[PDB]
Amino acid sequence: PLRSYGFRPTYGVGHQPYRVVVLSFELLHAPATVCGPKKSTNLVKNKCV
Amino acid sequence: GYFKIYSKHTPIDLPQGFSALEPLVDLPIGINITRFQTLLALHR
Ligand SMILES: *[C@@H]1O[C@H](CO)[C@@H](O)[C@H](O)[C@H]1NC(C)=O
Repeated sequence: PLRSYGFRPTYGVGHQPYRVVVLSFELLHAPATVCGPKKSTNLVKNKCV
Repeated sequence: GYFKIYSKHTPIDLPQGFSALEPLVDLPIGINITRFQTLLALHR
């Protein structure tokens, strides 16, 4: 049931080895988890802000 | 779904006094609990 590719450098596009990665999210029941990064903004003083 | 633990280690039947305990962990587990046990270090 198992075969193997080849991949000699002298192949055309459509037969050279491509690397594929996939991300998949799922939010089961957690209150909070890994989120995006936070954009700061310095911090000034003695001013109504 | 949050399992909180407060703790404090104060050096000296229990005595008599007041001491407030501070948060130790914050654990977003989701686990349900209805029973528990303890673990002890035996003499061998
Ligand atoms: C904990 O058990 C109750 C039933 O006693 C159930 O309704 C609830 O969904 C359970 N919580 C979790 C996080 O599985």
